[PDB]
Amino acid sequence: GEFQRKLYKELVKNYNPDVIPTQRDRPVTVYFSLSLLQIMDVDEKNQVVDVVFWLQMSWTDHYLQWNVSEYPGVKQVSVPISSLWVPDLAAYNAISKPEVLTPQLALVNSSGHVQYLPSIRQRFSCDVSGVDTESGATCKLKFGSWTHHSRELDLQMQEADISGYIPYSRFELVGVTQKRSERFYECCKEPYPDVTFTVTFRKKG
Amino acid sequence: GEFQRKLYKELVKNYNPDVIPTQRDRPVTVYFSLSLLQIMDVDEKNQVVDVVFWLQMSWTDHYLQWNVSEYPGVKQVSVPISSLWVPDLAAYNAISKPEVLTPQLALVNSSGHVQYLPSIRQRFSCDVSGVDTESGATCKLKFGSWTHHSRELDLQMQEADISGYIPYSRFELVGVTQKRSERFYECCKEPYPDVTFTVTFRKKGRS
Amino acid sequence: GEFQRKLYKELVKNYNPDVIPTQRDRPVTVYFSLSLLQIMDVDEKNQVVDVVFWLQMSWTDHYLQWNVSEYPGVKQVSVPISSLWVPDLAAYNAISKPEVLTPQLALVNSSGHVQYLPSIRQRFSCDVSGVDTESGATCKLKFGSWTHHSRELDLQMQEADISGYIPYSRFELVGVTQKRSERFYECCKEPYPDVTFTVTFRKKG
Amino acid sequence: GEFQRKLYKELVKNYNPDVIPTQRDRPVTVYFSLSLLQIMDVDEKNQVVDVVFWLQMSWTDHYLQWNVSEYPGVKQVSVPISSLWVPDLAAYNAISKPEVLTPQLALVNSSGHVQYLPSIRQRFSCDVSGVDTESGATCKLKFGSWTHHSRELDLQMQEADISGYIPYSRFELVGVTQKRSERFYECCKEPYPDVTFTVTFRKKG
Amino acid sequence: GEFQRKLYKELVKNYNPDVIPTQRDRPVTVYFSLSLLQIMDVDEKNQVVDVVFWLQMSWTDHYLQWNVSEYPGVKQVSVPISSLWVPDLAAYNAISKPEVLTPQLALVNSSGHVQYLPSIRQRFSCDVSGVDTESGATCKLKFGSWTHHSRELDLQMQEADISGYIPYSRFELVGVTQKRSERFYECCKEPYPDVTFTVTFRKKG
Ligand SMILES: CN1[C@@H](CC(=O)c2ccccc2)CCC[C@H]1C[C@H](O)c1ccccc1
Ligand SMILES: CN1[C@@H](CC(=O)c2ccccc2)CCC[C@H]1C[C@H](O)c1ccccc1
Ligand SMILES: CN1[C@@H](CC(=O)c2ccccc2)CCC[C@H]1C[C@H](O)c1ccccc1
Ligand SMILES: CN1[C@@H](CC(=O)c2ccccc2)CCC[C@H]1C[C@H](O)c1ccccc1
Ligand SMILES: CN1[C@@H](CC(=O)c2ccccc2)CCC[C@H]1C[C@H](O)c1ccccc1
Ligand SMILES: O=C1C[C@@H](CCc2ccccc2)CN1
Ligand SMILES: O=C1C[C@@H](CCc2ccccc2)CN1
Ligand SMILES: O=C1C[C@@H](CCc2ccccc2)CN1
Ligand SMILES: O=C1C[C@@H](CCc2ccccc2)CN1
Ligand SMILES: O=C1C[C@@H](CCc2ccccc2)CN1
Repeated sequence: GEFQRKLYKELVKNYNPDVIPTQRDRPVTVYFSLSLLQIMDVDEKNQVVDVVFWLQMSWTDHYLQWNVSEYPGVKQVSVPISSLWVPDLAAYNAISKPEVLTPQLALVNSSGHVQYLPSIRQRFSCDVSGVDTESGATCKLKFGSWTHHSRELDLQMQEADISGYIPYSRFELVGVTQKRSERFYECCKEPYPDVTFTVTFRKKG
Repeated sequence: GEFQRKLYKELVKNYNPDVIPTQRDRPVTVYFSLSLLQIMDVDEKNQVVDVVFWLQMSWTDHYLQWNVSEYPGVKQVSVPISSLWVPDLAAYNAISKPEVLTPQLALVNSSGHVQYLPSIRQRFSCDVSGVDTESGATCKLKFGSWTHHSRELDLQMQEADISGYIPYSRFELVGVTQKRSERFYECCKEPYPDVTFTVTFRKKGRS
Repeated sequence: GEFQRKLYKELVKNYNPDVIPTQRDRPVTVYFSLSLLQIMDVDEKNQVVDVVFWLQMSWTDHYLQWNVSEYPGVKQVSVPISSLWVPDLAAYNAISKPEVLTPQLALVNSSGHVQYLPSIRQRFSCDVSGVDTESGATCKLKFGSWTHHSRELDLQMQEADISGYIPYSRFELVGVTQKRSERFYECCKEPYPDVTFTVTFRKKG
Repeated sequence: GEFQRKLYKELVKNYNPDVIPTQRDRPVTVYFSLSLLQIMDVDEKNQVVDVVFWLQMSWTDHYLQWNVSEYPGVKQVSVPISSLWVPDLAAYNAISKPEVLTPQLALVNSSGHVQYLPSIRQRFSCDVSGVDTESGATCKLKFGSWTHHSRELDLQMQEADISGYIPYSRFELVGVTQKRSERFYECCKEPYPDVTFTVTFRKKG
Repeated sequence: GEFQRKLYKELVKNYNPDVIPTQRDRPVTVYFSLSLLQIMDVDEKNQVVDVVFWLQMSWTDHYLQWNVSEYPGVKQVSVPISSLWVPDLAAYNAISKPEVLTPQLALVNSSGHVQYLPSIRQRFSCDVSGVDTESGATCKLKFGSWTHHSRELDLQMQEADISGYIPYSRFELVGVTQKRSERFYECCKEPYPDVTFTVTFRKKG
């Protein structure tokens, strides 16, 4: 409506989507979780797993807040992600670019909270040779910021989700785990956090 | 015409295609139907169906109206979708990005009714293991707004179409049903609607 | 060309490539030719034919005309098509997006006659089951405006043209017929013309 | 550096990369050569050859000159090709879009001489049926302007050799020729020049 | 943050990403190294190797420097590579475009030192006919500037890395060397440096 129209004019004014929305040297906290939907394929030769998954990501951008009293009815807006700052999360062991399956929009509410929930297909490097054993194969999907350390971008995970995994796949899901690590590199004194999702699966029968 | 050109210059003036055209607390009603054109392939190993279908979407955008008496002769205009708000409808169970096959333009008439009618190829997760049986395989093509709840974007469904299904495919179309649902999610305050097209089909040569 | 450079500055000024250049209730006539160059492949399982063809499309855009006396020497110019209104021609039974193989330019002369001549590869739905028989397979390649009716866009066809068919294909091009129809739809008062190119072909072996 | 920065501000001023930089009725002479690097594959069923080649293209853009003593040290610059007018050269018998393998930058020196030297992968229509015979298969890769005739764009060849042909492929070169022609087409009163690279090759062994 | 935002406004104002940041008598030194992460596939028929690798590239762009006291808290910023000058490094023997697997961002600090660390998947021409043998197959991945000679772009290599190579690939990484070379072409007075990465590998047994 007219109030959203006006809201967009205001927020866009000096907004720079290339600048991480830190304030007073405090990190932007980014919440992150992966829901595995489908294992599409495994390449036992080239050691690759092909997966479809749902990412849940959220963080606050203080430059995107407003008073609902100034914009009655407007509690949250749908925004193209290209028009706002987004975490530069990399899939560490991807061997293909992500194919984003869903509209590239984020949800923003009046306290500046952003929710971005893409469904994604992507291939990853993985030792899939256990895929026929009862042990099964174990694949790690590792994500983290490519250019921001812990003190700029504080990546945290939220509860994992398996309810969405399709039941009719030829791969059975035996276990999925999530953990947050902080790793140090010779380059820098600050750590870089990453969230790793560990999937254990096997062929049915 | 010269009047159509004047009309673009006005309909552009304060229009933001990123903003859903709700008015006065009222949701935008979006009518939606799918017509199955062809089942291109089934992947029995990976559980995927590859379909070409024609979507009919229409809604009213009250910011896109004009008096015909001011712009005489202009009953309607064809507008690239990137110049107007369009519903962020997503295929919930798709495993590939949609490939839009037709010009990305929408028809808009003087009372702001918009019609966007793309043809699309896309692949969906589906249990196709029964494709070789008499009862066939059943696939749910489930669509809904990715970000807009019911009270902003009121998704309604209109009468389907089977008449466009190509007769020479190796897949016999045994039926297509469509239903609108609406649920609450634990995440959010407002309910969300979706329209699901259920397609049952089998290989003509299954025996 | 200095005069050419001035002509571009001037022509752009009030030009809107989204506006069909009808004038005085008259439809824009669009001449449409298709020259089949090569049948790349047939998929007998999925019922698809993969073709390379040359489209010739011309029409007059009255907003693109100029006085040659004002721009001496400038009789025709070569212009990116993205800067011009172009007919929204759809391939009705295509199952892939068109791959345009040639520079995306159109010729425009001083009376505003545009010629756009892309070479295109594209896959179409087709019953190719008879391809190995003596009768061969028949594929219809159907095109028409997606959003403009007859009184706005008058699609006219030109000579059938088989001369570009490569002679070393494994497919023998029996013949190519063509027809224009004005189809009515329940939705609308006005008909929408389409041109259909019917291609009959068979394996040389 | 600083002089180069100042040069850009001047050069960009009225520059239109959509406008062929002719002058005084005279064409823009464009030199062209092709050096074949590798035949990647042949498709005997669909009659296609997949090649990687090196184009050497050069021409004079008279709007891109400057006095070197006005910009001391600046004798040539690397410019993205999207900023420049470039010849609208097409591969007449390509069946795929060209895949440019190298940075899209052209060298431009102070008298307006432009060199653009892309390495390209591309598939062409070709009768490759004789590939396993002694005489081999002969493919013609034909290039020319898509929209400019002889009197606007004077395409000339320069000599090339086969030095860059990779020696460890499964194909050997039996013959290579490269020639410029000037033909009339049914459409136009003006001749259009082309350059054709004719390669004859066969499977080793 | 507010100071990062003011920093972007300031830099953008005069920055030109098309100008190489040389100064009179000083080339831009560019540091370069390749870490092989995985050999995805070898094509023994067409002579291609498909590899995933991490490039580390750095250089100083004096135009990107700022005074830290004018921008307290801001020691470094993440910048989209498309906003800055980047070395035009080409893969000499690549037969496909690079597929960049990581966010296209570089780290820039207050001295104007730019670090760009992309993960890349790319296919190269290589004689892999020895891959099943004892001595294995040897591939040269050759990189260097496509258009800048030594006195403009001083390409230099740094310490290599094998640590990242995946231990579960079917290919056993035997040896890896890197060398910086300087080559003259008949065309040009000035030499063009390249860094070449030599990989020896074999199928596991
Ligand atoms: C990019 N790198 C850190 C920075 C850094 O290393 C670095 C910084 C500056 C100079 C040299 C190296 C930032 C956080 C991500 C990390 C990624 C890891 O390297 C990596 C690279 C390639 C494959 C897997 C993992
Ligand atoms: C996106 N989601 C609702 C929003 C929401 O969940 C949500 C919102 C905010 C926070 C956390 C979750 C809105 C309506 C669509 C629905 C989609 C479905 O989840 C879904 C997820 C993954 C694959 C298929 C379908
Ligand atoms: C799009 N349609 C006409 C418009 C219209 O139908 C229509 C208009 C408004 C409302 C509902 C339907 C315009 C001319 C093209 C025609 C196309 C055909 O439907 C069609 C759709 C999908 C595959 C093949 C053919
Ligand atoms: C494009 N065409 C000429 C232009 C022209 O014909 C033309 C001009 C104006 C109107 C109608 C046709 C210019 C020079 C190249 C020539 C190309 C060849 O036809 C051709 C067509 C299809 C595939 C391969 C080659
Ligand atoms: C582009 N070329 C040099 C310049 C130059 O040759 C050249 C310059 C001017 C005119 C003619 C040729 C610059 C440094 C890179 C070198 C590339 C090599 O040729 C080459 C070409 C094709 C595949 C692999 C390698
Ligand atoms: O804004 C975004 C997009 C989202 C994509 C996740 C991803 C990126 C690259 C490779 C794999 C997955 C992360 N943040
Ligand atoms: O925003 C849009 C895109 C257009 C296409 C419909 C679609 C989207 C996603 C998956 C399948 C189909 C409708 N509205
Ligand atoms: O401006 C244009 C492009 C031309 C393309 C024809 C086409 C469209 C869609 C599918 C296949 C071919 C039509 N008008
Ligand atoms: O500016 C340019 C691009 C270069 C590409 C040549 C080409 C085009 C189309 C198919 C094959 C090769 C020519 N001039
Ligand atoms: O311009 C660039 C791109 C970036 C990546 C290097 C590269 C280019 C082409 C093929 C492989 C790798 C460095 N500089």
